[PDB]
Amino acid sequence: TGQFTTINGQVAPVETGTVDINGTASGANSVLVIFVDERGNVNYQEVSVDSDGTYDEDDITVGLTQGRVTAHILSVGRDSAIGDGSLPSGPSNGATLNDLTGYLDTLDQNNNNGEQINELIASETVDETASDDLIVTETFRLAESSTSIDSIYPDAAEAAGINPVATGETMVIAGSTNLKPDDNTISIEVTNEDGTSVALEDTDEWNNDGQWMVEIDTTDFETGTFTVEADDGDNTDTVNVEVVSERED
Amino acid sequence: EVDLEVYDAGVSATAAVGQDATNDITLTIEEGGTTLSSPTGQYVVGSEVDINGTATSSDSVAIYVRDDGDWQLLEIGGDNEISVDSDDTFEEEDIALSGLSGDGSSILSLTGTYRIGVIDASDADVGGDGSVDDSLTTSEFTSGVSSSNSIRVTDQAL
Repeated sequence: TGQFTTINGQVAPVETGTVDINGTASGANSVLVIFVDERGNVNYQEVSVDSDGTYDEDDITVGLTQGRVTAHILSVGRDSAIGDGSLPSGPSNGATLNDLTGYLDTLDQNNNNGEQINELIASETVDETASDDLIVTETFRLAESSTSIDSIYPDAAEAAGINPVATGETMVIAGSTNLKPDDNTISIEVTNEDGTSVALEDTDEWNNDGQWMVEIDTTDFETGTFTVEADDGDNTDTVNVEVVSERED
Repeated sequence: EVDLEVYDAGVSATAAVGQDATNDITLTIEEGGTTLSSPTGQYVVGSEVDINGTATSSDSVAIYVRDDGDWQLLEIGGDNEISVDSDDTFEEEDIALSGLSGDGSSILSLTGTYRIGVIDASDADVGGDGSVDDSLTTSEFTSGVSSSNSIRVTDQAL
């Protein structure tokens, strides 16, 4: 069993990616994970599974190119050999996880399509009829970093995105992000018509759904137009909301 | 989660890298909290005020001021740090924020609404000599343990 944590199905920082892997691998001693892109570049890492077969490796960097990256998780089966041990360049019956890594180094060196690697990896290890090894498949689009504000509205029921907020009641703001839930944070700024900041809140926690909500009070706010600014050390999104004494209902 | 591994009697240090541990024990480690209390809400320009706050896991703390850019260091004076007692609390005498010399204080001189935050000694000149001498950016200030609160300066009175 395996899983991949994607903020929105994508990894934001292309230069320094990060994914979290966890699952159940009962009866195995080590688990190998491989990343391949559309060009054909390959990155691999072995994971030491604990005694009760519950492996959890966090903050795995991806050194591939921008585009679409498909991920596979390898696990030697009963034979404790990669499939049948019939590596194109490796020895017979000595095909371990480390041995298969040497075969991976030959894949990226040759000018092979990324789709060809998917056919080759499945055929040489799993598609063989005498193979006992198991894999799981997962894909994610490796894109650039993203941070945006989705919906701003008071404690009432609304999901359109924009809603005038009466002063004195707390209003919620919801946005999307691709950053790590804990290693990063989102700082907000609320400013009036002439650069007088009134509020400043930060959050450093959000589930793997990618949605984050920030609470700010409107006790001392004044009616008019207010600017909401959110930054995370990267591109900054700005949205404007109106403030009224009382709303229409 | 942090684990401790013991080994059988008579084993050497170099030869113990591969052999499995006879037993084990695990503990969890979390990050502490560093907040300010007194420099909050209002501040008369040119007035003096004490530095009040708490720091669970800290040895040296520094105070920074930010306004539409970098966190300029505030030169509090001696060693640019405050020690923490056993009660996880640190305090400083009455200090005039604008009165003290440094470019950090210059931001607070003009009337407006700003931000002030404290940070532990994890900076340590963002890598180098054991002294807090930098102007940490948003990423550097947020990366370490820290906390900031909104402050605005009000003109003088009589």
